[PDB]
Amino acid sequence: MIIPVRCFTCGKIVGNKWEAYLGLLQAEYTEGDALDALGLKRYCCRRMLLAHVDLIEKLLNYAPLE
Amino acid sequence: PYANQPTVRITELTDENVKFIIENTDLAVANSIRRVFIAEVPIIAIDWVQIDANSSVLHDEFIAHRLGLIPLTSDDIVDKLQYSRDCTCEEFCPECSVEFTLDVRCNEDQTRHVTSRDLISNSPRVIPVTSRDDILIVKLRKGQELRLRAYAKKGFGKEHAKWNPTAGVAFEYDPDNALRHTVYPKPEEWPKSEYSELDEDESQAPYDPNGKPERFYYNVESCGSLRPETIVLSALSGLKKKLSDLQTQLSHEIQ
Amino acid sequence: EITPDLWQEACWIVISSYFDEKGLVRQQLDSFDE
Amino acid sequence: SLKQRLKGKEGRVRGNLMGKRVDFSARTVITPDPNLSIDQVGVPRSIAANMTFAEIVTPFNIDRLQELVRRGNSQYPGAKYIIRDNGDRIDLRFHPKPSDLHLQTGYKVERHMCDGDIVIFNRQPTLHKMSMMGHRVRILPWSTFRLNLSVTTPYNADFDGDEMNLHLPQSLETRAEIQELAMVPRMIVTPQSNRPVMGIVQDTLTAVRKFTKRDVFLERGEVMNLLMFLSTWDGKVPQPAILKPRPLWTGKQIFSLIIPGHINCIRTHSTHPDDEDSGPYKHISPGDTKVVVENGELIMGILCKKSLGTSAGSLVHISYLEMGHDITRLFYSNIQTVINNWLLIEGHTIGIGDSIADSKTYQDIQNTIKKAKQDVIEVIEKAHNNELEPTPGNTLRQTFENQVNRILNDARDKTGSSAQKSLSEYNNFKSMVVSGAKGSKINISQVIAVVGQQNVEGKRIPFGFKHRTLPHFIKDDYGPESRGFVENSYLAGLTPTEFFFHAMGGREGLIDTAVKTAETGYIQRRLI
Amino acid sequence: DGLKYSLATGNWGDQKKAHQARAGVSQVLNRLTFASTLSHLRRLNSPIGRDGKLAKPRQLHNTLWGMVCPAETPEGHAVGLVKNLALMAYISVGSQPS
Amino acid sequence: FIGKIPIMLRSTYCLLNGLTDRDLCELNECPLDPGGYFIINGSEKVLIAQEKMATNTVYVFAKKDSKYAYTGECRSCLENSSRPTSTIWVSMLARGGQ
Amino acid sequence: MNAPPAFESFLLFEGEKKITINKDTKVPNACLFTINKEDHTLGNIIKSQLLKDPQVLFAGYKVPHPLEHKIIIRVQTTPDYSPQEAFTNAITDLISELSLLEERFRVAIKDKQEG
Amino acid sequence: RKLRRQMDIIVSEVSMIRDIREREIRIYTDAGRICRPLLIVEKQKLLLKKRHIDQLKEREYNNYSWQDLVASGVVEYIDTLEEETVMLAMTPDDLQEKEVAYCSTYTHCEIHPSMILGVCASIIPFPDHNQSPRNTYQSAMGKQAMGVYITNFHVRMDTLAHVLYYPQKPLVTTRSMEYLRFRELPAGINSIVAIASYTGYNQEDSVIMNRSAVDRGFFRSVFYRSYKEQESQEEVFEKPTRETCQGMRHAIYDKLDDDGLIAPGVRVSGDDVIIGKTVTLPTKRDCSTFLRTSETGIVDQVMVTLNQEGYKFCKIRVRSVRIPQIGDKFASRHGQKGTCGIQYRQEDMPFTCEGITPDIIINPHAIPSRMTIGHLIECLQGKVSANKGEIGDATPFNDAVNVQKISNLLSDYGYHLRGNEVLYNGFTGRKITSQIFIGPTYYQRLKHMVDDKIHSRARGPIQILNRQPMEGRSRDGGLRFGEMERDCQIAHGAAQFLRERLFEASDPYQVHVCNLCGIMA
Amino acid sequence: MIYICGECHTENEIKSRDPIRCRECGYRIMYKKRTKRLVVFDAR
Amino acid sequence: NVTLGVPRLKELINISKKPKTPSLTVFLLGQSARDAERA
RNA sequence: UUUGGCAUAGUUCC
Ligand SMILES: [Mg+2]
Ligand SMILES: [Zn+2]
Ligand SMILES: [Zn+2]
Ligand SMILES: [Zn+2]
Ligand SMILES: [Zn+2]
Repeated sequence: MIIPVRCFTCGKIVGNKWEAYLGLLQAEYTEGDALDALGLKRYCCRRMLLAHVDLIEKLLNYAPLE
Repeated sequence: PYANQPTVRITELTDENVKFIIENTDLAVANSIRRVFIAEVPIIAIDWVQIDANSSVLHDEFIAHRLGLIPLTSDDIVDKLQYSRDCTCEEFCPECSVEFTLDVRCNEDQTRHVTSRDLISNSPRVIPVTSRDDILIVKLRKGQELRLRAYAKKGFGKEHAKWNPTAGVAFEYDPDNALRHTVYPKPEEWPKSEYSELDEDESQAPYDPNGKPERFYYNVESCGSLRPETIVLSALSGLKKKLSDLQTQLSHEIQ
Repeated sequence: EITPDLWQEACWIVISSYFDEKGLVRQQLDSFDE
Repeated sequence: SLKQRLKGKEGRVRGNLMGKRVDFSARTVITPDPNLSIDQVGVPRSIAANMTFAEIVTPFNIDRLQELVRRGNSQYPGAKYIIRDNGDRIDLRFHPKPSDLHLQTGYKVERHMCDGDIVIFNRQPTLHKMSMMGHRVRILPWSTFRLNLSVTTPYNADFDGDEMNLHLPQSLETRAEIQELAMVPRMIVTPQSNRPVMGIVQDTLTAVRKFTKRDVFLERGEVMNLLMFLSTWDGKVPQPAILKPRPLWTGKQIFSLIIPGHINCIRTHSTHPDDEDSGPYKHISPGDTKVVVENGELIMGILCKKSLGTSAGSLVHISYLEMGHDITRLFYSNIQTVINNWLLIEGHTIGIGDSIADSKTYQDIQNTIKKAKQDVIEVIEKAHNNELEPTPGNTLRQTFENQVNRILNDARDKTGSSAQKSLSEYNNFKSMVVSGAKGSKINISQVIAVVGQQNVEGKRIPFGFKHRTLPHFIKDDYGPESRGFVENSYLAGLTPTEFFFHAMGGREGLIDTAVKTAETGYIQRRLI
Repeated sequence: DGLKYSLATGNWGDQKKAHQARAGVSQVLNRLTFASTLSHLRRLNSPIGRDGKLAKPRQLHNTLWGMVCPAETPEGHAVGLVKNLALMAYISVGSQPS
Repeated sequence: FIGKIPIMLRSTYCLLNGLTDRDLCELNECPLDPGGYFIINGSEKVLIAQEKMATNTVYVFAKKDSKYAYTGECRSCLENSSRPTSTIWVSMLARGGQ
Repeated sequence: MNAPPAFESFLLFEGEKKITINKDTKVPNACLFTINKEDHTLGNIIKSQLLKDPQVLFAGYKVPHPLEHKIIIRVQTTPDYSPQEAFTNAITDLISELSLLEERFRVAIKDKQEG
Repeated sequence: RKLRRQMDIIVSEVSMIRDIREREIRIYTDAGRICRPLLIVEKQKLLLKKRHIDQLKEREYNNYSWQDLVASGVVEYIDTLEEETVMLAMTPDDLQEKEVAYCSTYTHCEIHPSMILGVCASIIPFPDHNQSPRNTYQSAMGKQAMGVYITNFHVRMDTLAHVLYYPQKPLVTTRSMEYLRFRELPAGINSIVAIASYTGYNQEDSVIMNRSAVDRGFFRSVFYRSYKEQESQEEVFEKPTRETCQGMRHAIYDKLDDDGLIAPGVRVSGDDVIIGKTVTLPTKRDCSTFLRTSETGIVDQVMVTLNQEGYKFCKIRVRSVRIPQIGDKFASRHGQKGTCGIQYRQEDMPFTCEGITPDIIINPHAIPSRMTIGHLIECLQGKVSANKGEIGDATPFNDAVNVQKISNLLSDYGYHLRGNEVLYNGFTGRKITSQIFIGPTYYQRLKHMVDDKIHSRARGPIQILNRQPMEGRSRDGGLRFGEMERDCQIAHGAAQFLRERLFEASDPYQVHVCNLCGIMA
Repeated sequence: MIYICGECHTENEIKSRDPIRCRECGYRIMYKKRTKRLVVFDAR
Repeated sequence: NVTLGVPRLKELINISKKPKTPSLTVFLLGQSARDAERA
């Protein structure tokens, strides 16, 4: 839905890295290099960014009730 | 029948990381300190949310749960505060909590990111760690609105994991398997530890029957709330107060 | 003009084109339309 | 019509007289709890606060019952009703007047279920009498029916979404009946086959073998812990076997403390050869088989499914027949707790390293498979040249199929034997197979070497299309691959035709499972 | 009313004669997950009695290669009688042979 | 006017046929929704494909212990006009005559 | 629904005593200590410190159920020495070790930064 | 065949069969025949060429598509009984090539042999390393996992709906999931699973879950339920009053507004009144609707409208967040189902050298008898992918993915090649003697929770015709004491318990009878 | 009592015994407005 | 080649005069038992 | 502090 604030396994904060990760990918980076640059060191933290599916972008399409 | 004489050496010390080596200590003491890092170090975190208006695409419990996990800098005032169950106030007073306020509305044609930058506290020393990017809370369309009031109590990681002050506590003893505490079916497939003191050909240290685990290696990484030296000191003082209160109660019971 | 040992991408290009053209519930829609 | 009302199931007689819905019943999910006794069940606080038992007021308990009534229906250790001698009911769910709270002997107070209450626990279907046994209530925080693990075998219950039923007897007479007749420790040995109906199940069983190996030497602190988990322990730490240069105990030296009384038994490990009993070293047993228990001490041997299991004459069976239910219950509980807390030191796992073989073994398996395929080809050539001679009592097709299936079975068995004998002493498949916990040598063979032939209705895969199995084969192809002999193991993976043939093979098992159940139930009902 | 009733209840026939009418058509769409929705929308059915002990039509015939999934089937009283289309399978719509 | 016929979603005669994802989002319809179901009294109905034996073909079977040895049936239908089926059998009596 | 609140794992309620002392009647000079609202974090240190004492013959601990917060410690000591004295000495030695460790860690921090 | 391939006179849907032996030609234009596309092999070379592949891979802004591929005579539709006169090849570049001659007259070729699997079985990774019953079980359990089921769930008043907080796409995915859109609406979370026997609470298909991970949002979801009521005397939506209405209960009417409907955002506990409706008894009768017992949800949305006829209509939705307890049911993508056994905090779970405690611990005894090796291979491939940065490919029949290649790839990141890792005990801090197999596997949270299954009864409501307890957990009914159970009690011999269960616990009664005629008097 | 229209998003007063119609847009689906009562969420 | 298991149990419990696979094991007396000729 | 029933479909567990 929206990127979680903490990494489930260890608790490192990954909730401030999604925009930077997407920007690095758009700037012609591989996913491994982007994750290395963002400081995500262990695979528990890396999977939080690798496997994330951002549905709030789709949810923002529909108009609000008011 | 007496105590040990532990010694320390700090290999690396940065703003989010402390690596040190404890020596001449028992494995039980080292592991108890390791456990106290995670669980029983008091931290300030949001524990009471009242949502005035939420027209966003996430429900109120979702937003409150996200708010709870934003770390607040409790470097110096975590000792001054009192537990809300231990305070003389009715519900909340400045001596036992910190109040936050969020009020964001979107009136533009571009999606707006509500971040932890928008959380405003009354006390200037308890602010989100991304306020000297930002922790995203929710995204708003045009016309959507969010507004709430939140209170930041004091607690430790045994109660909830939002008061856990650490990110990953690496603990390791006897990097070369001289004590044979773990037995490798094939010793040469296993990568050498970072602290190994062996050559490129030998895989395991020779057996040491008359040895006990000493020289524990730590690496305490902080999640931004406390700084990684006060995490260690508060654990040594925090464990020491548990033992002292046990001794007081035993003395009453014996007499 | 053969496609040798490059087949593991050609077959999936073909399958992707199939599912872009038709979809997954084409049977119900086509039957009701007819 | 009235005949329809009385006719069959859901009809009056057979649906409301021979079986009917009852009060004081609960049903929720069951989850494991190795810290309970054999005859205990964990109950959530909600169910206990909802179910009540009527206790008669006497001078021995009038104060306690009055305090329960004072607590009332709100607080869990409370009560719901007060029943007068005349029979008129007094409510306690709301706020009552202080006059009705008066208690005198001869009254009845319907208190909430508490610890130590006796209940009957059941899992449907109820096949044998070991499916409805009496348990003792213990109240635990969360909301599932915690029950021990050795009691899994009587119920045939695993903890994947299962549920079980709770029935609470309401009178002292029926409570004493259930206590003296249907309690779990009293049903350890079944009268169906005079064997113990419950035994160690697969996790204490995969670990007691490792505990009882010769190599296990225990430090002083580990012995302290393990003895701390022993409920039937005298209080004296036995002399260590190895006394110098460092005091070391042994796994057998502590299982001896677990074993009760003075039990004499002689079993045999599952890897005991056929020469030790004959040649020399009969009583020395180089591989540490030939379990011997003298005077309640494990002198020698490795404990496995054949010693602690649910077979006749096992160690648990001897313990029952010699000491009684009250001591066999403690036997089970102590074995489980001690072995689990030791397993917290040794650990257990299963992985790809445990499912991978050696290059020489792979070469052997591939050679055997190629030889078998060549032999099948030769048999087919001889049959085509009409040189095959029929076996008496069999048709030409029957004898050809028998020869082909025999060759393929020999190939599969030889590859399986190679895979077995190429294992290691640290392999976790071997750990879980030798100890009898879960698995079999055929499963190890299918994982490592060869999945084997797939059969439909007892015959090879039939010709679904016109004279061929699939559109990928020529017509009239009787090779091993055409009719569904999977040459690959599960680790290497199956080619698409073998995948489809394997699915066809597994469909038969699913169908038989879904079919046999109703007929078995009907047969049992007719016999009853 | 006829079309609405037959689609609403699933008894394929007239309301007066819902005895021999074959029930089980027109089920209510599953919405637990997207995979549930798709596998519901691509589903077959064999009208053989679910209590029939003879289980030859319940087996996996050789001719289901690429037409019907070899794995996806319910378990219980309808094992092998409810099936699902393969991924690339198509069903003809019909024409006239003029 | 002779009545109202239910319409299958996303079909050629629905209001969502051919619309783009932006229009679907405007109508509060999920662009990922596959369609292919009816809306009857609010609920969503799905027709289940029903297997049947092929028509207009001659099949020769045999019965276990019946009077005839071999049978042959031709389930006959006319271009989906009417008269659904008419299964004519051409049997052959067994050799166990008394 | 039946979820206990999180604070019940470390908060003594109205009536509960922190530690209760009971004797063991099976063996002379044995004693059992029951501690409420504690876990391995304290049990392990106290056991490992009791084992260092040369006049302690037995020293163990166990948690009877992971869902119920309570620690049981059993210690048996040689005559002319009591398990209560052994327990109190163990706690005192642990406190001394922790204080020394904290002092040395603080001086090590001071040496590391600005030094 | 030439005319059908040109698509000139005979539509591509028509099938043609020649029975060479029996001298018959059969042509079908019927509706209902099931067919699948196949590639065409002319002599020994596919008619599909690199020019076709390039024109397809430029599919955008080129109006070249599957129809233009079919019209070129490259692919073809083959129904079931035309497949009996065709020779197929599973893989072109492997079966068309020169070998020891098996068949040199191939007539078609398979696009990819993994297109024989359905929608629900296309999500299993490495299905060719599994067992067929396990694949069937996963096909069953894939329809019960909880994830976002549709993107517009906020305007749907569905009777029951379940949506996960933070779904993730698999780190080990099949190539054919892009067509099922499992990347866009997934259902599950990648969890660090360790296969070990830790404290005995995962025995017999149970799961140990990290409680600290759960506190951070791991496998949390919402539950939406909708209630409806229309005012079909004169039923009216109105707020009842205690001392003016005939029918009444022990519930609270103070939540309602003036018209008798709860406004959204109002927390309602079990056994409350949502919609207040009253019938004018010819002086008012209460027919209010009540929450299903013990929900404790918050009103989410209220919709007021008119039905077909013209009566006022209302649908009210209630939400309740479901935090994974110790009774909830979880399953992976390999037919391994289990319920949570107990939850440990982070300080108690075993840890690696780097402080990585597992999210889930599963018993090692589940593997040897079930033979789900796809589970282990998925774990290994996920451990490689989370470090490398790519997303692993687990399409069934590959020949370019081996356990050896995966292990070699994993050994280059500092880990043991076969996946094991030295863990430390949580309570004591000591190394565990046996190394544990740990890695990121993709788990699912099934629909079956414990809060929707717990049920108890003690003297509740009673049926009308038989005066026996009701049936149904929603109606506070009892548990049936069937004939098998009474036979078991007969075998036990507990005559008094059996009589209590069949008479006293159920309906008791008294009658009078005449001593002369056996007829009730 | 104020209901928000589901199409034009305009709130309008509607009392009991009144057809549920929307002014200036002619719609027939109306949604209740969020309550003014305050509810407290733990941030867990 | 006979019937075993559930069908056999069904037949033995509800005895029918027409079993599915009736059989009749026969033992020979003298030299017919050993020599294949009289066998 | 009072009690609707019939049918069909799907699912869980042996
Ligand atoms: Mg089960
Ligand atoms: Zn992490
Ligand atoms: Zn205060
Ligand atoms: Zn009379
Ligand atoms: Zn409007």
